[PDB]
Amino acid sequence: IKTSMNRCIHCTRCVRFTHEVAGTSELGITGRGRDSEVGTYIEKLHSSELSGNVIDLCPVGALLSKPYAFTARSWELKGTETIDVSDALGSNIKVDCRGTEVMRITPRLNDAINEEWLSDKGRFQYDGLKRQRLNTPLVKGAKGLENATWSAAFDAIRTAIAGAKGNELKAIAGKLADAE
Amino acid sequence: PEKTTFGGLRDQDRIFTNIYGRHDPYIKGAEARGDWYMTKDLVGKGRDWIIDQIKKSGLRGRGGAGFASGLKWSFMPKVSDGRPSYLVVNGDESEPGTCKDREIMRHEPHKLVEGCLVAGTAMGARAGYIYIRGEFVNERKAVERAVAEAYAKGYLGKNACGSGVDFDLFVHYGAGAYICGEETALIESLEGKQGKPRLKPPFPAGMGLYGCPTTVTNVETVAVSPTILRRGPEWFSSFGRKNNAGTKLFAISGHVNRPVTVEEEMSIPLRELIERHAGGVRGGWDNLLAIIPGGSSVPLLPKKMCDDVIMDFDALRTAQSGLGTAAVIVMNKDTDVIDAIARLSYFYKHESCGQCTPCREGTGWLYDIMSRMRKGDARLEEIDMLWEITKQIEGHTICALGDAAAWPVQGLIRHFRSEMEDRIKNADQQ
Ligand SMILES: Cc1cc2nc3c(=O)[nH]c(=O)nc-3n(C[C@H](O)[C@H](O)[C@H](O)COP(=O)(O)O)c2cc1C
Ligand code: SF4
Ligand code: SF4
Repeated sequence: IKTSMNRCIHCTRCVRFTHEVAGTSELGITGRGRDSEVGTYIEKLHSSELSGNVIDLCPVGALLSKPYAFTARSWELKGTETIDVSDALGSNIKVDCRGTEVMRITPRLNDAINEEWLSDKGRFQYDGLKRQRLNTPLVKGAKGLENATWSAAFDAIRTAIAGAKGNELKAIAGKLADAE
Repeated sequence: PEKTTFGGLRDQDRIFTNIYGRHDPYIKGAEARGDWYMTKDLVGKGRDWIIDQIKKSGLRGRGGAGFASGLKWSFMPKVSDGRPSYLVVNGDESEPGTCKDREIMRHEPHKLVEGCLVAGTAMGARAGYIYIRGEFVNERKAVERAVAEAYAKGYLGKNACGSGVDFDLFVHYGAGAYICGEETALIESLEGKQGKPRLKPPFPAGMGLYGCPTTVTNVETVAVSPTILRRGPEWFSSFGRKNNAGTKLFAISGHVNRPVTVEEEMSIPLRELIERHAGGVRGGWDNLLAIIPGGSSVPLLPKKMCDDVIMDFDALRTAQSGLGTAAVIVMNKDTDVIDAIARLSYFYKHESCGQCTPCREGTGWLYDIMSRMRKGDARLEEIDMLWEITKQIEGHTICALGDAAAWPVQGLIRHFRSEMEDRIKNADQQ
């Protein structure tokens, strides 16, 4: 969470969220009159895993997303409505993309599953979609895993399966594998 | 009490009798002065009888509202739905011109406690809280001693005063805030949160302290009610005019020969009050620039209006002001009205809780504009802008502190625009 409290109109959406929904009860209106200010009176870091939702709840950009800081403007992004595989809730999300890059992930309204809230992991895991990515087929050799074409990898898999028979073939599915 | 002329209240007609502390303010003196006389009977007569007697007396509410006390008390629920009822006495007396409540708390503690008993029985409140200003440590000590004495003699508690009624009284104190005098903000403060007013569409009679039906009344109304039931509603009604019946405590302050707190019947002429009790204006009646009649919240009145103005609720409403509290402030020709009104604007900027947008922002805006006008930095159109901003604040806030911030500035614009224009032009000229 990035803070520009100078831009803060004193609604209480962040405080009400932190109390009723998040339940960490960290934010409050400290002060009286015009110099009243919003935030933890002590130096504290927001501990809830629903912390990202205050950014969306903030109408006037006083609370903003630090990972998504100064990177793009709203009009530049194409939004596609998809679901979050971070956990089995299947939170409905809108992925905003510029070109070939995912820029930010925000929730969608679905009273059935996620009212309008998104967990921090789902919200901020798009960063790991740009790192340690697999782009090409790799076949192992004496020099290690090396670049190979699709045909060569399939040939190696065929030569391997030829040896195995019956229950010697084993499949392990992952957390993010899809039904198809 | 004569319909033609009002004034010159006699000692026999004064409710608050040791207001000046010439006698023992504690229980021995209170009993010798007529306190706790026959409270058993008055309480035993039933809540309905008390409500009708208060309604017939015509007692309107001291503290600024002016709302009829009997009707407000009758809004309380008759039968419990599982929620107890509470009485909270607003002894928070924060108001820039008002000092009257402090004398009652320090010199007539037992009248207030007995009144709390009477009003709690009239409204069916099991428990009562006396909110006191945090600055009033000694006054709080006096009130607490009165409460302890009343508990000791059985005047309070179960079977209070010998009647089959149960009432417990507590003394609670704030930490200093003008906003905590408002009914809902006081309840929030006593609950334990910030003293920020609650939106009124839920009303305190419906839902109040701890979610239970409550009524907030001033110390003066609570203190005058028992003697109203003793002396008689007709006696209370005789003094004032129609719809404005009782006597009220007038605190004269400012540029007067003798600043005094005094009790007088309402509908006395302001000139008569100032000349008789205050000793006259410093330098004579000729030496008047303006007079703030009802504390700082209400608009000020110029000398010309102060000539024929009568000290009443409805009449001051007709004179584009109000008798919020009988806190009359007198200014000489020497006084700079601009600086005093700027100080009031600073007061309201300091006392805003900051909850709603119009008060939180416009009160600071008003203070800034008044500060520039105090030096002549502003233009001539700035006065019209100031009027427009005051209109913007009024009516669009959660509580009446926005209105109380707007009103003094509006009064200054309305009655002393000439002096502001003079100051603005001369600074440009010189
Ligand atoms: C900003 C603000 C401050 C107030 N301060 C006081 C106060 O100090 N004492 C008081 O009796 N009423 C104060 N009031 C008026 C409250 O509404 C008060 O609790 C209520 O009018 C009492 O009702 P009563 O006339 O029956 O006593 C204040 C109102 C506002 C808006
Ligand atoms: S939600 Fe945003 S604008 Fe509202 S109080 Fe919180 S930080 Fe300020
Ligand atoms: S008007 Fe002023 S004091 Fe009253 S609730 Fe609004 S901000 Fe607070």
